[PDB]
Amino acid sequence: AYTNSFTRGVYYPDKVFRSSVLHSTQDLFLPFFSNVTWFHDNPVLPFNDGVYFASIEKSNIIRGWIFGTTLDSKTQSLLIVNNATNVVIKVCEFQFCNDPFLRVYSSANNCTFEYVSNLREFVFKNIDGYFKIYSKHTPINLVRDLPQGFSALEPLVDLPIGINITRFQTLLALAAYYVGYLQPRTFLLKYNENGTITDAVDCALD
Amino acid sequence: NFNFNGLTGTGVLTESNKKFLPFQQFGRDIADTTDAVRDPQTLEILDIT
Ligand SMILES: *[C@@H]1O[C@H](CO)[C@@H](O[C@@H]2O[C@H](CO)[C@@H](O)[C@H](O)[C@H]2NC(C)=O)[C@H](O)[C@H]1NC(C)=O
Ligand SMILES: *[C@@H]1O[C@H](CO)[C@@H](O[C@@H]2O[C@H](CO)[C@@H](O)[C@H](O)[C@H]2NC(C)=O)[C@H](O)[C@H]1NC(C)=O
Ligand SMILES: *[C@@H]1O[C@H](CO)[C@@H](O[C@@H]2O[C@H](CO)[C@@H](O)[C@H](O)[C@H]2NC(C)=O)[C@H](O)[C@H]1NC(C)=O
Ligand SMILES: *[C@@H]1O[C@H](CO)[C@@H](O)[C@H](O)[C@H]1NC(C)=O
Ligand SMILES: *[C@@H]1O[C@H](CO)[C@@H](O)[C@H](O)[C@H]1NC(C)=O
Repeated sequence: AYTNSFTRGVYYPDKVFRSSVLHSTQDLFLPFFSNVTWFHDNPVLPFNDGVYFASIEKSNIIRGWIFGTTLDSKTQSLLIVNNATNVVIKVCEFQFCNDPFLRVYSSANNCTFEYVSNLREFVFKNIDGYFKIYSKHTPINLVRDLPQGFSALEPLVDLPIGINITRFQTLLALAAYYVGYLQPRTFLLKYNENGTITDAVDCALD
Repeated sequence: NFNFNGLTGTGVLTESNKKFLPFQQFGRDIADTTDAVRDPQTLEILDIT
C-alpha cells in the first residue's frame, strides 16, 4: 500500500547555522508528494540511497532498526535497538533471526563500532562512509494516518562508520508506519529569524 | 585575530544572540564568510563581525 509524502521529510543539510535567508541545497531529500510505502509486518525492505521513516505510536510499539547488504554474518550489519531503557547502536557481523521481535540476533562477531544514549519521524543517510540519523517527534491529532503540514528534522546521530547498506528492517515488541526513499533533489530552504527551517521548495516538483 | 579549530579569521567576537541548535558548529554569511562560531571549550556562541 502507498501514501503521499505530504511535503514532510526535510532536514538540516548542513551543521551550519543559517538564518533569515533562503538557501539552495542539492541533497538527498524525500521529494514533495512522493509515493511512500505504508505498513502496520516488517519486511526485508530496500534502503536505496536513503530512507525517510515515520511511525505513529502511543505505547512504544517499535523498538528500532537493522541495516546492511545481507543482514547475515557474511558482512557487517548496522543495528539500532531502542530497548526498555537505552538506545544502543552496534556494528557487527550479526547472525540475525527470521523476525527481529523483542530475540533479534543469536551472536555477533568482527565488531567495529558502538554508540549509546506522537508521530515519530526519521531520515537515514549512508553516504561517502558516514551514516546519519535526523529525527523529530511530532504531536498530532490521530493515531494512524500521516499528517499534512511541514516541520524540519534536526540531526540526532552522526557516525563515521563505513557500512554498505541495501536492506533494512523494523524491530517490534511482542502500528502504522511509512517508508519513503530519498532522491538527489535541489531544495530551496527557508531559514527563519531563529534559524529554523520553516518551509521548503522542492525545485523538481512542478 | 582568532583560530577556532583551524578557522582562522579576524573580527570582534561579540557574544551572540543567535539560537544555534546543539549540532551546529559555525554560522555563515550570505557570502560564505563565517558569521558566527561556537567556542570549542565553553560551547557558547560568538558573532564574528
Ligand atoms: C539496554 O541496553 C543497555 C546498553 O546500552 C544496557 O546497559 C548495560 O546494562 C548492564 C546491566 O544490566 C551494565 O552492566 C552495562 O554496563 C550496560 N551497558 C552500557 C553500555 O550502558 C541495558 O541493561 C539494557 N536494558 C535492559 C533493561 O536490559
Ligand atoms: C571475520 O572477518 C574476516 C574477514 O575480514 C574473516 O576472515 C577469514 O577468516 C578465516 C579463518 O581465520 C581465514 O581462513 C580466511 O582467510 C579469512 N579471510 C581473509 C580475507 O583473511 C573471518 O572469517 C570473519 N570471522 C568469522 C568468525 O567468520
Ligand atoms: C523564536 O523562538 C522563540 C523561543 O525562544 C519563540 O517564542 C516562543 O513561542 C511559543 C509559541 O507557542 C511560546 O509559547 C513561547 O512562550 C515563546 N517564547 C518566548 C521566549 O518568546 C518564537 O516564536 C520563535 N519565532 C519564530 C518566528 O519561530
Ligand atoms: C506508487 O508506486 C508503485 C510502484 O512501487 C506503483 O504501482 C503505484 O502506481 C504508485 N502510485 C502512484 C500514485 O504513483
Ligand atoms: C573545556 O574548557 C572549558 C573552559 O574553557 C570547560 O568549561 C569545559 O568543561 C572543558 N571541557 C572538558 C571536557 O573538560
